[PDB]
Formats: sequence, structure tokens, C-alpha cells
Amino acid sequence: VVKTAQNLAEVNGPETLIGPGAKEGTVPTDLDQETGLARLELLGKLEGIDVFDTKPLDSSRKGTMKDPIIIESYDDYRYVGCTGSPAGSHTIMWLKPTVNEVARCWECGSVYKLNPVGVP
Amino acid sequence: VHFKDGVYENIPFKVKGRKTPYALSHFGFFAIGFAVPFVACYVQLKKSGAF
Amino acid sequence: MTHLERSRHQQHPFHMVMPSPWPIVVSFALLSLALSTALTMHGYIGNMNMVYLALFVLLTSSILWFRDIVAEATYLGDHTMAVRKGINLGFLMFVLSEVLIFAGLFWAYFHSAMSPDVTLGACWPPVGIEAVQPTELPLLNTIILLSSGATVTYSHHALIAGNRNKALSGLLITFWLIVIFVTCQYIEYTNAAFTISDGVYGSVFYAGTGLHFLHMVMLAAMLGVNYWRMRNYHLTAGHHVGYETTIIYTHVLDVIWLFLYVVFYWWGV
Amino acid sequence: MVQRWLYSTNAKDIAVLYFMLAIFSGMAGTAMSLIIRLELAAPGSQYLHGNSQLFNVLVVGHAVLMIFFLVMPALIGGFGNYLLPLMIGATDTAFPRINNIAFWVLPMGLVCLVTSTLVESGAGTGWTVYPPLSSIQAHSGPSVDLAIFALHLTSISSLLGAINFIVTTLNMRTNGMTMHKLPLFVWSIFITAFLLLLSLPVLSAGITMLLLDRNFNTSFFEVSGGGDPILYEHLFWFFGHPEVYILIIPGFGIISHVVSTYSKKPVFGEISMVYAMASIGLLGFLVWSHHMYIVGLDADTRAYFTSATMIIAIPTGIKIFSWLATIHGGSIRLATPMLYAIAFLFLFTMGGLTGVALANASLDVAFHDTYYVVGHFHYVLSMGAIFSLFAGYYYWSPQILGLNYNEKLAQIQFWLIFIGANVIFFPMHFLGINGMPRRIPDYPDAFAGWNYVASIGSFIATLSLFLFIYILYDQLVNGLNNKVNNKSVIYNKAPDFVESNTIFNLNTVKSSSIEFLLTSPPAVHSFNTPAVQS
Amino acid sequence: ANKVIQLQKIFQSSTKPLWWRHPRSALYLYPFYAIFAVAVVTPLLYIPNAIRGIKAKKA
Amino acid sequence: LPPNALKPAFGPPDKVAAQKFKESLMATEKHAKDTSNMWVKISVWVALPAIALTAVNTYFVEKEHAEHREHLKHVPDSEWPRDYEFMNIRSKPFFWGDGDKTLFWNPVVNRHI
Amino acid sequence: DEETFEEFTARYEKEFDEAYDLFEVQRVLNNCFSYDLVPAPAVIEKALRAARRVNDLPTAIRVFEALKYKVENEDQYKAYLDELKDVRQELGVPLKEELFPS
Ligand code: HEA
Ligand code: HEA
Ligand SMILES: CCCCCCCCCCCCCCCC(=O)OC[C@H](COP(=O)(O)OCCN)OC(=O)CCCCCCCCCCCCCCC
Ligand SMILES: CCCCCCCCCCCCCCCC(=O)OC[C@H](COP(=O)(O)OCCN)OC(=O)CCCCCCCCCCCCCCC
Ligand SMILES: CCCCCCCCCCCCCCCC(=O)OC[C@H](COP(=O)(O)OCCN)OC(=O)CCCCCCCCCCCCCCC
Ligand SMILES: CCCCCCCCCCCCCCCC(=O)OC[C@H](COP(=O)(O)OCCN)OC(=O)CCCCCCCCCCCCCCC
Ligand SMILES: [Ca+2]
Ligand SMILES: [Cu+2]
Ligand SMILES: [Zn+2]
Repeated sequence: VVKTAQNLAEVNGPETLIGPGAKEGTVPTDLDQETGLARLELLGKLEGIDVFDTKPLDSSRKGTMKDPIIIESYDDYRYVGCTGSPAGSHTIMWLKPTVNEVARCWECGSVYKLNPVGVP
Repeated sequence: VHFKDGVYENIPFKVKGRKTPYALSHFGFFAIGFAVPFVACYVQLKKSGAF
Repeated sequence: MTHLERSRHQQHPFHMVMPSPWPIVVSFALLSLALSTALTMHGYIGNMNMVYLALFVLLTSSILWFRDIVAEATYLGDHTMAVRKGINLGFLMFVLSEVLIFAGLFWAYFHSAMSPDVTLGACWPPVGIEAVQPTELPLLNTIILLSSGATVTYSHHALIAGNRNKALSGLLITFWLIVIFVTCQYIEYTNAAFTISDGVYGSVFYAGTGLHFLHMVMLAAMLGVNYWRMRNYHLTAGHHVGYETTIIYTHVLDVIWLFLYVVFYWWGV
Repeated sequence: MVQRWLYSTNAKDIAVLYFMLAIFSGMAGTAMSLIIRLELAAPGSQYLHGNSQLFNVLVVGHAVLMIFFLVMPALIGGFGNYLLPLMIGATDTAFPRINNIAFWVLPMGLVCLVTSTLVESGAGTGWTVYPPLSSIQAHSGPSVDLAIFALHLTSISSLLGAINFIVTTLNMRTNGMTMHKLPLFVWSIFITAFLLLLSLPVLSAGITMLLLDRNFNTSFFEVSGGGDPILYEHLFWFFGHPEVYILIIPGFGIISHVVSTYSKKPVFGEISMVYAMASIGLLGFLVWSHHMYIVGLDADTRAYFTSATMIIAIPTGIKIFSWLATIHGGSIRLATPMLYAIAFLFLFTMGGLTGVALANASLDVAFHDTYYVVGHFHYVLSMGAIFSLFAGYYYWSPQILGLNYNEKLAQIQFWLIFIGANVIFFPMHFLGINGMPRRIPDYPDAFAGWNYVASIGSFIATLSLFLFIYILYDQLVNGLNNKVNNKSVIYNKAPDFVESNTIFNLNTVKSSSIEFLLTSPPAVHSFNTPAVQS
Repeated sequence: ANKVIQLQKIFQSSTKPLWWRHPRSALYLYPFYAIFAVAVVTPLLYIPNAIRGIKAKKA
Repeated sequence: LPPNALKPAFGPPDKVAAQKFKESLMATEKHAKDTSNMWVKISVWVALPAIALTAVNTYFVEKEHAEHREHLKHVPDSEWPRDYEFMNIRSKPFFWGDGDKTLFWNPVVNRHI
Repeated sequence: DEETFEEFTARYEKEFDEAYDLFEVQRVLNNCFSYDLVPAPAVIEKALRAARRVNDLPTAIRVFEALKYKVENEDQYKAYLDELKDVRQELGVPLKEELFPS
């Protein structure tokens, strides 16, 4: 009933992350016997997509209450470390915007808003 | 593994809702620490014939 | 994969190990070993049967710990790119510490030899001591070791290239070459004219080359573990970390033995 | 419950076990120093019935417990395992099962050292264990073996933990945090982890070779087979000095956080603080034979070690002036952690200046085995590293536990240990300069004066420790009430001058590290979506 | 032969602890626990003699 | 069900980076072929002939030492050379066997008199 | 940071005109009094006219309280109260000593 996923759009949970075994007499390939989170990170590499987020904070401008800086999260909160508009302008200040309250920097006045995308 | 959260949940010992007072555990634990040098002295002075 | 599906998978690549009994079972075997050896070295225990049992339990309890790392990487998929990079870096810091253990044994050798003590005869080696000659059975050993660092190189590159038979043969040969080195030191020991009891010379000599002997027995156990895993299809052409740690091991032990052979055999004799 | 605390793979739970064992061990090591100071109160046999072997046994037990079973499992095993993953955004440590074995070897190393004092006569050798006094001719039976196995088990602990600390810092930092952006406390555990990795294997060579002389008929150090006792001292002291710095640098990083928080100013010259911590960790491998100035080394060997020892005063003095520059022009808040940090700056400077005199080989002829040396290293270890351990507990425990402590009771505790520590150790310099040797249970009658004064201060300081044990009880039973009455401090930073009371309630915390932004008792799953900084 | 994929699905759908999922794991874990108990108790039963100075009469 | 439940989580795929990754799995696959093939040649044209001539040279030198062991086995203990002060140290007997012999003790060549 | 005094006033004058709520007026005011200088009279006037625009009287009282902490003498405090005479009178701002007289 279940079958091996071929691309990121075919992944439906962890039972589609089990590959086809190598046949007798040959050296196994990565695509033949990887599983789990290690296999999901490989399917993204083949298409050119990074499945783990590693980019730093957006310091292009200073958010305001009218036009804040949107921050995405898979929970109700995220920790944010602000150092000023051109990164490194002032000493770092850690904040925690939540789904009910924005965060403002007491040092520079930058405003950060949350954007929840997680699904229980 | 999933654990609980709260105030008295991240320690290995029980402080509330217990039958015996917590003072017997708290000061009994630190009494045994303070008392091991004296047990050593007793054994060795009982070997030299001082006792 | 939308937002709904991405929620079912981790947001970071690092490995969350489940609780295990092994770390606290290894600690108890370590205390049973310490208490038994001190008690038998001083006569409170009649024989060596309790020391034997404590060594057997320290051994089979590390096996089970290693058995649970195989399953977490071959059957569960928990070794992502970041987990793999951390494992390699932890192993390099392990060998750096083991290298400095030999560095302390080379200090003790040079301290005893550059200004030798007068009860020896103020001469190195001391009078009456017949030492091991370099151009001998120790010269067969330095060739047998250099010959295994090139048969292990072509096995590793035959696995990346997808050749199975060539990979499986260049490892079965590295195994029996380290085995040959081990029994060659055994012959060299039961025939030597001096003993570890023969003063400070027999102490620094058998300590430096005797520790290296023990690592080689550990090195031959690692190549046998890789042999089972490569023959039973655990290792893939791009994911074989239990193999690279073994390869780095055979090259450091090669350099250490090279130093032993130049100082303990050519300069100190 | 069984598998949460015996099978643990969580770095916060393991750090709590470390602190529990560390504080149970300082009880025993303080009880031994009290028995020692009662027997030194007056000339003659006092309490031990003339058993000089027993007095020597308690001195070894005192030093081993304080160093290897209190200060290392608390500053490193405790605070390092709890605050380092949280300060860099890590979800755990690397190698969580290695992290657990490095704790469970310390209980087994305690049931090896304790049973060493109860078997035959114990080990009356000093904590350095020099041969031939520690060989089977002058120390028969299994006591010195069981003490060596105890030291072996603490080396496995510290080495395995150091490998874990190094990989975690280099591999598991969060988005945007580069090595130039680390908090100063993270730098102090990282540099300490490298000193342990390069010095512990030399000590394991020395004491395993001592075990071989005793039981396997070997002559590394035996003089009848050609061996040399002076080799052991080179091998032991090549680990020793790096150890004293493995004990002060984590406290250097604690002092940096406390002083900056209660000044409302960032640390002055933060980048030159990391360069100084690295220079002190490097120069601590080139100075070890200042501990062997009178054993007969060459005069040109002794002139090198003089100048090498002196130049470690330059980087350390940069850290002293840097700390005084951040509190200058500040807004100082005199809570309990701030009191210890200000006493650290005054009492560490004194202990370090008596080390500069000891650094010259010509003057060390009048300073060998003299109480004057004992006075030097109790000013930098007991008014130094110990004072930074109190500063840490009062700084982070309300967050870690969710429970507040009685503030005015804690300021009484601080003054009782500041007064009592000075009374024990200041007259030790007077005894040494007049010529009193160390490691003696009995002395000539002219030394009775200052020896009585120091024994009184030993009772003052033990009473201050018993008050700390009650403060722990009050925090654990009444911690939630300490938040609603006015018996404790709620905010370590107060509103700014022009900031109103209600604007302050929008952002209560103004922190430059993550740890003060978590829930009070931090969640067992602290990060799911990674933290991000610019 | 190759049994990676088959063991891959046994392991990932099991409720038991990690060291218990393989069908052959009973044969290792039962005798190890008994041996582990003897190897811990027996050295402890000798500290009373060591404190009392009684030595074994292997003669 | 939040409204965001059915919206993309990654963004536009990078087809350039998908090719750099793809081309690097074939370069290393074949670079390991031109590298592996040489080390089989080296292992048979240098390493193997070294373990050939050294072995017989080692057999010859070892064969001589066996007769020298046979002559010593006939020497009685009366004219065995006397030990020096540092030889055969016994600070306390070994805790195994008779208390006088080491692990690799050989009666022909090692003696305590 | 090489900023002359003349550049200091012209930058904080611009910064007080853009503040749009109480959080902004209090945050800008905090940073202006945190240097090693006393702001010029023309900067104090713009800070009073910024707290009027957000309708907050205590922030305007605290402006003169910080001024009496930062000066070196009490004759420097007086000369400010003699320059900003009309503005304190036109907006109706009292002094903290006048409000809680002792
Ligand atoms: C960690 C190091 C440390 C510490 C803290 C101490 C603390 C003390 N030491 Fe000792 N001492 C040594 C290390 C230390 N010492 C060493 C290495 C030697 C040499 C051994 C040798 O000669 O072989 C020595 C030797 C030594 C001697 C020499 C004896 C002789 O030569 O034979 C004497 C004599 O009085 C002495 C006294 C004391 C006293 C009175 C204290 C007391 O003043 C302690 C005062 C303060 C406290 C009571 C401790 C705090 C309590 C805790 C439990 C902390 C808990 C904190 C938290 C968890 C937040 N010490
Ligand atoms: C925390 C532990 C610790 C620390 C940090 C130190 C720090 C120093 N120590 Fe110490 N020491 C010990 C623990 C420690 N020591 C122990 C336990 C022993 C005895 C071991 C035993 O025998 O059991 C010992 C013994 C010992 C000896 C051996 C003496 C002997 O046994 O006879 C020497 C020799 O030079 C020494 C010197 C120094 C010096 C120069 C420093 C320097 O790092 C100090 C530098 C600091 C300053 C100088 C203060 C601030 C500087 C300035 C403000 C700059 C301006 C100053 C000038 C221009 C001068 N101490
Ligand atoms: C003796 C009492 C038995 C009563 C008989 C049972 C009848 C029902 C009574 C109910 C009580 C149940 C008894 C269970 C045992 C128990 O709850 O307290 C008993 C526990 C013992 O057990 P333990 O799990 O801690 O292990 C340890 C066994 N060796 O004492 C204690 O540790 C007291 C310890 C308190 C001191 C620690 C202070 C540290 C505070 C944390 C700060 C951390 C800072 C971290 C910074 C890095
Ligand atoms: C904790 C970190 C470890 C630091 C270790 C520093 C010092 C280690 C150096 C010694 C290592 C063992 C030497 C090899 C044995 C040897 O010596 O070779 C064997 C020698 C040579 O035979 P022979 O004398 O009969 O002469 C031959 C004439 N026919 O016989 C003996 O010795 C007999 C005594 C047994 C020695 C065992 C000592 C074990 C204690 C140390 C255990 C190893 C340390 C931990 C290693 C993982
Ligand atoms: C007397 C008692 C002594 C006991 C000591 C026994 C030592 C013998 C050596 C046995 C090693 C077996 C390891 C195989 C585990 C494995 O499976 O490693 C393979 C795993 C899986 O990755 P993969 O690439 O296969 O992925 C498969 C495709 N996806 O990767 C790793 O974990 C790398 C880490 C391995 C490091 C092992 C530890 C080495 C140091 C231990 C030293 C202990 C003694 C020190 C004494 C001074
Ligand atoms: C007295 C005689 C001397 C005995 C020596 C002491 C014996 C104590 C340890 C017993 C071996 C049990 C196996 C545990 C090791 C392990 O399993 O390493 C395997 C760990 C597992 O990682 P993980 O499970 O934590 O993460 C989960 C990820 N899957 O891979 C690593 O960390 C990577 C780095 C390898 C470094 C291993 C170092 C070897 C440990 C011995 C060090 C001893 C130093 C002192 C030398 C004298
Ligand atoms: Ca006395
Ligand atoms: Cu030193
Ligand atoms: Zn900001």
C-alpha cells in the first residue's frame, strides 16, 4: 500500500522514507538504504533545497509597529537576537515574540512580529 | 522521552506531598557527608590501641 | 512539502539519543575491576578468577553499547550530515590524547639515557644487558606495518567506486597483516635476554613498545568489525564512518611505531 | 523516575546530579580541615592521641576531596553542562551517553578513596604522592593502590567530559552565532577543555608507572635499579600547574557575567579578554618547574623558569584592570552575587601578588614547604575559586529552580565567610616567613601564637557553611513565598532613570545571553525552531 | 545475505526499548544480567576482611 | 486546521545547486578509480617484494639464534654470569604463580640465581 | 565614534521629532542622557515638545530631574532653568521640587 517516495513532494511521514535494498553482489548506494531524517536531508540536496533553516536574522531595516519584521516559527515563540540595523551597531539584546505580543528592542526600537506556521 | 515541567519536577528528590518531613532528608543527607571523616578516625584509633 | 508535512519531522539535524542502561553499567564494571585488582595484588583474594570476571564484564558491556550505535545509524537513519561531522571530530580529539600518553613514555626514556646513572655503569645500555638488534625481526615488522597502510588505501577507494570484491579483499589482507605483526612481537618477547625486572632499561623499553602492542590488538578487532559490516551490506558508497575512523587509526599507529623503531632500536642501542 | 535519573541522556538532569555530588563532598572535605585545625591549635597531642599517620591521612583526604570532588564537578560538571548548551542554542550535548558515564565514575571513585583510608593505615603521603615514600617499602599494603585507582577514575571523568565540551561548541551553535559572538562564559569552558585534553594523559603515565613499581617489580623511580625519583616530579608537575588554571578560568568567566549585569555596562574590551584567557592557558604549560626550585636543577634552568613564571602576570593583570573599567561609570546594584565579585577582585589580587615573590628562584629558598606557600594558594583557591562558586549559585539558581532565596539571610552568610576566611589564612604568612614547615602535626612552642588565631577563624567559616545549608532548605520549602513577600530580590536589573514602571513591564529582562529569556525552570524541550541572531 | 531493509522496518515499528527490538536479543541480555550481578557483589563481600586484615589462605 | 497548513515551506528550488551536487557524485566516483588502481599496483610491485626478501633474510638470522639457544640450554647454573645490583629486581614477589617469574619468562634465556 | 557636539544636537533633534509613542519618547530620551555630556538647551526643548505630543506629563517632569543630576554645579542647573523659562511656562510643566515641596 505504501511505496518509496521519489521527491520531497511525495514524502508522507516516515514510512515513505525506506528505500529499495541493493541487490546481491554490489556495493549499496546512498539512495538504496538510507532512512529517516538522514534520507529526508538527502532528497532535498538532490533537488537543491535546504530542509534545515540556518540563515541569520534579517537586519536590512528597523521594524515599526505599523511595519514590523515578520518572524516565522513552528511553535508559539522564537528567540531573536538584535544587534541593530547594520548588524553589529549595538550590543546584542535577546527577545521572545509570541503569538499574542510583539517584541521591541529597548536599545534601538526595532519591532518584531511572529508568524506561526506549525500544525499540531 | 517526555517528562513533566514545573517547579519541583526537575530534581530527583521529593519535597512536597510526602509523609515524613523534608527536613529529615535534607539535613540527614548533609549530616552523613560531614560524618565520614569521624568514622575513619574511629577505625584507625581502634587499630593503634588508643581506644 | 507544505507546512503540515514539514511539521512531522525535526527542525534541527542533531541526534536525540534515548535513555540507555549502558553508561551506568560500564561504571559498575570499572569499580568491580578496581576493587578486585587491588585486593588480589595484596593477597586478600586467593586467585585471579575475580579479576578475570571483571575484565569479561567490562568487555561484553562495551560490545552492547557499540551494538546500539550500529542500529541507530543503519536501521534508524539518525546520522545526518551534522551528526557525522561531530563524530569524526570527537575521534580526532581522542587520538590526540592517546598520542600524548606515548609522549610521556618518551620523556621517561630520554630522561634515563642522556645522562645515565652511575649504578648502571654511566653507560647506555647498562653493562651486561644484551639488547634487540634493529636489522632483525624488528625490521620485518616495520615493513609489515608499512605494507598495510597501502592495502587499506585501495580497499577504501574501491568502496567509493562501487567495486565489491576488490574492497572485500583489500581488507581481509589488512587484517592478517596486523595479526602477523602481533604474533611477531610475541616471538620477540619470549626470546629476549632481559626482562621488565632488569632495572630501568627493561622498564622504559617494555612500557613504550608494550603499550603499542595493546593498541594493535584493539586495531585488529576494529578491522574485523568492519569486515562483518562491509560483507553484510551495512556500509554504503557514501556513508561509512565506522571505516574512516579505523583508517585514521592504522596511520597514527604506523607513525608511532616508526618513532619507537628509531629511538628504542637504532639510537638507544 | 528510575530511568529519568539512572538512564539519563539530558544535559540539564545530569548537571543536577553533578551539583548534588559536589556539595555532598565539600561537607567531608570541610570536616577534615576542621579536625586538622583542632590538632594544630596548641603544642602537644590534642585530639588524635599522637597518631601522626592519621594526621597525614586526613591531609591527603582533605586536598583530594576539595579539588577533584568539589570544585571540578561543580564549576565544570555542573555549570558547564547546564549553561553551555543553553547559551549557544544547542538542543543537547554531542554524545549524550558519554555525558552520562562521565558522572557515574565519580561515585565509584569515592568508594575507592574512602575505603583507602579504612584499610591498613591509609595513605599518609601528601596529595602529590612522591616516591620512594609512596612505594611498597615505605607504604605497604593496598592503601596507595586504592588512591591511585580513585585518581584514575576522576581522569576518565574529566577527559571524556572535555571531548564532549569541545565538539559541542564547535559544531552546534545556532543561526548567526560565530566564534567571535560567543558569551565569555562559553569561552572559559572551551579553553579549559583544551588544557584538560593535553595535560591529563601525562599524569596517567606518571601514576600508572608508580603502580608498576609497587606491584610489578619495575624501576622507573627506584634507586636500586637505576630509576630516579626526580622523574616522577617532572611528570606530576607537568599536569599540576595546568590544573590550577583549569580551576580559576571557569571562575574568570562567571565573574565577567556577574560584574556586567550589576553594573548595567558591557564588559570593557571584550575581545582582549578572550586573548588574555588564551595566553594564560598557553603560558601555563611552560612554567611547571617553579615547584622544583631546590631539588638541584641547573642555574640556567632556574633562570629560565623565573622569567617564564613572571610573564603570566601581564595577561592576568589585563583581566584585573578590565574588570575595574566596566564597573567605573556604572549603576551598581549590590545584590548578593555582586558582593562576592567585589571581594574576588580584592582577595585574588592579594593571593596573586604573593605568587610573584615566589616566582623568583633566589627568594624561594626561604619559601619552600613554608606555611607562606600555604597562605598563597588558599587566597587564590578559597577566596578565589570558592568565592566565584558562591557568586554563580546566587546568580543562576532562582532561574534554574524557579525558587527564590532569603536575601538578607544571604548577606549574613557572605560576611561570615569573608571575615572567617581572612582569619585562617592571613597569619599563615607570618608563620612561614619566620620559618614554620608544612605537613607537621606538631611544632616548636614559639609558633603557638598565630596557630591559635587561625584555629578560631576555622570555626567562624564552618558556621557560615551551616547557614548556607539552611538557606538551601528555606529556598526549597519556601521558595514560592519568597516571591510574594518582600524577602527576596525579584529583578537583577531595575528600571532605567526615565523609564516608567509600566513601560518596564513590557520588557522585564534586558539580557545579552539567552538563559534569562527562558521559562523560569527551563523546559525539557527548550528549542524546537532554532534561535536566530544577526 | 542482505537484511538491512527487513531489519529497518522491524526496528522502526517497535515499542520496546532499543536494545530489545532484535528477535535475537533475549539470548544476550538474560545471561549478561546474571553475570553482571555476580561480578559486582563478590568484590564487595571482601571489604570486611580487608579492614580486619584477614588474608586469604591460598596456601 | 490553521490557514497556513497547505502552503509551501521551502521556496523555489535551486536547479543550479542541484547540478553542482549531482556532478560532484560522479567526479569522486571515478577519481576513486584512477586512485584505487594505482594502489593495487603499488601493493604488488613494491609492498609484496619487500615482504619477500626481508622474510628469508629474517629467517636466516633467526635460524642462527636457535642453535645459540640450544647451546645455552646445556650450560649448568654454576657458570651463569653473576647478576648486577640492578638485575632481577624483587621489591615484592609477583602475585601469580611462584612469585619469581614474569609474563614472558623463558627458562633457557632468563634465570634467577 | 568621532561625533562633534554640534553633530550630537543635530542628530537628536531629528530623533525626537520621529518618536511616535511613549515607548519611543522614553527610549530616545534614555540614550540621549547616557553620554559624557549634558545635552544643549535646544535638545531639551525638543524633548519637552515630544512628550506633549504623546500626552504624558511625568516624562516632562523627569526631563528636568535628569538635568540636575548631569550638571557639575548648581549654577549650571540654574542657567538651564533660565533658558527654558517660556517653554516650561507655556506647556505648564512644574519642577519636582515645586511639586513635592519639602
Ligand atoms: C579546593 C581547594 C581547597 C580549599 C577550598 C581548602 C580549604 C581549606 N583548607 Fe586547605 N588545602 C588545599 C586545598 C584547599 N583547601 C590543598 C591542595 C592543600 C595541601 C595538601 C598538602 O599539603 O598535601 C591544603 C592544605 C591545607 C592545610 C595544611 C595541612 C598540613 O600541611 O598538613 C591546612 C591547614 O590548616 C588547610 C586548611 C584549609 C581550611 C581551613 C580551609 C577552609 O577555610 C575552607 C573555608 C571555606 C569553606 C568552608 C569552603 C566552602 C564550602 C563548600 C562546600 C562550598 C559550597 C559552595 C557551593 C556549592 C555554591 N588546608
Ligand atoms: C587557583 C589556584 C592557583 C592560582 C591561580 C595560582 C597562581 C600563581 N601561582 Fe600558585 N600555587 C597553587 C595554586 C594557584 N596558584 C597551589 C595549590 C600551590 C601549592 C601546590 C602544592 O605544593 O601543593 C601553588 C604554589 C606556587 C608555587 C610553588 C612554590 C613552592 O611550592 O615553593 C609558585 C612558584 O612560583 C606559585 C606562583 C604563582 C604565580 C606567579 C601565579 C600567578 O598566576 C599570579 C598572577 C596574578 C597576579 C600577579 C595578580 C594581579 C596582577 C596585576 C594586578 C598586575 C600588576 C602586577 C605587577 C606589576 C606585579 N604558586
Ligand atoms: C529517608 C526518607 C525515607 C522516607 C520513607 C518513605 C515514606 C514516604 C515518605 C516520602 C518521601 C520519599 C523518600 C524518597 C527520597 C526523598 O524524597 O528524599 C531523599 C533524598 C535522597 O534520595 P535521592 O533521590 O535524592 O538520591 C540520593 C541518595 N543518595 O534526600 C536528598 O537527596 C536531600 C538532598 C537535598 C540537597 C540537594 C540540594 C541541591 C538543590 C538543587 C540545586 C541544583 C543547582 C544546580 C546548578 C547547576
Ligand atoms: C590510564 C592511561 C594508561 C597510561 C599507561 C602508562 C604506562 C603504560 C605502559 C605499560 C602498559 C602495559 C605494558 C605492556 C605489558 C608489558 O610490560 O610487556 C610484558 C612484559 C615483557 O615480558 P618480560 O618482562 O617477561 O620479558 C620477556 C623475557 N622473556 O612482561 C611484563 O611486564 C609482566 C608484567 C605484566 C605487565 C602488565 C601491566 C599491566 C598494567 C598496565 C595496564 C596497561 C595500561 C592501560 C593500557 C590501556
Ligand atoms: C577489555 C575490554 C576492552 C573493551 C574495548 C573494546 C575496543 C575494541 C574496538 C571495538 C570498536 C567497535 C566500534 C564499532 C561501532 C560502530 O558501529 O561504529 C559505526 C558507527 C555507524 O556509522 P556507519 O558509518 O557504519 O553507518 C552505516 C551506514 N549508514 O559510526 C560510529 O559510531 C563512529 C564512532 C566509532 C568509534 C568507536 C569507539 C572507538 C574508541 C573506543 C575505544 C575504547 C577503548 C579505549 C581504551 C584506551
Ligand atoms: C582501566 C583500563 C582503561 C579502561 C578505559 C576506560 C573505559 C571507560 C569506557 C569503556 C568503553 C565503553 C565505550 C564507551 C565509549 C563509546 O561508546 O564511544 C562511542 C561514542 C558514542 O557516542 P554517544 O553514544 O554518546 O552519542 C550517540 C551517537 N550515536 O562515540 C563518540 O563519542 C565519538 C568519539 C569517540 C571517542 C570515544 C573515546 C573512547 C572512550 C574511552 C576513553 C578512555 C580515555 C582514558 C584512556 C585510559
Ligand atoms: Ca598539636
Ligand atoms: Cu604552579
Ligand atoms: Zn536593537
